[PDB]
Amino acid sequence: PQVTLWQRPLVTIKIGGQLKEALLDTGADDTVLEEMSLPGRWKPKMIGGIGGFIKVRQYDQILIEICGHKAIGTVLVGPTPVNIIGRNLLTQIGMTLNFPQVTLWQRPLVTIKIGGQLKEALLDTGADDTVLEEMSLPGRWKPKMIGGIGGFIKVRQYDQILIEICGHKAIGTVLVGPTPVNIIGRNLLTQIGCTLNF
Repeated sequence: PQVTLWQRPLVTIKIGGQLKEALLDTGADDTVLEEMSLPGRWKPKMIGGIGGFIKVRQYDQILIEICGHKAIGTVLVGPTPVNIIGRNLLTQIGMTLNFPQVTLWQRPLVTIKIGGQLKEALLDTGADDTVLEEMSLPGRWKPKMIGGIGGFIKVRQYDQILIEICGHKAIGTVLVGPTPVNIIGRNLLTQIGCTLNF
């Protein structure tokens, strides 16, 4: 299956005898699921995201059937606003990004040129918007609140901003604010023709 990014890349998973929908998220190292009944021993853990950190219960060796393919790995269960399948499981079902082809054994980073500055950013299929750490961008901008794993953040919204992603030009809305990592979301990914394959 090859999926485009005009809509959130949602997939049906079966975990612990239960059926759920989850997001194929190349920007997440870990798999994080909403509170659910899982059998076995676990360990408390803390994970960071936009908005901050959340405490999760970690389970190892959990079998998950993602879109009909089986995979075994670590799954985090916690207060996520969405069920996220991270790179730990994505590599197992052979998922790749194509825009070049990129496997997910390492974070999918690219160099972008924006506002005359060079930065590295993460190709993030789980993000609807593009969010960059604080930087010098010209023009008028509007305050906006975006939520994420740790909660929400106020960002400045700039529209019609030119970005050159891995040598591809794209124009769109760019959010500037307190992100821990520069994220290139679906609003720009669909412009450089990014597809997900598994």
